[PDB]
Amino acid sequence: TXPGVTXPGV
Amino acid sequence: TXPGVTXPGV
DNA sequence: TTGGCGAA
DNA sequence: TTGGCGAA
Ligand code: NA
Ligand code: NA
Repeated sequence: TXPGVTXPGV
Repeated sequence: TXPGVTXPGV
């Protein structure tokens, strides 16, 4: 996720 | 780092 | 080398 | 499979 917590996605 | 941005370190 | 974050 | 986050 994120960042943070990529995306999702990407 | 962090998380985010572990530690460092660990 | 290790940390393992945080879903679609 | 991809994203590549962010130093000691
Ligand atoms: Na290294
Ligand atoms: Na998977």
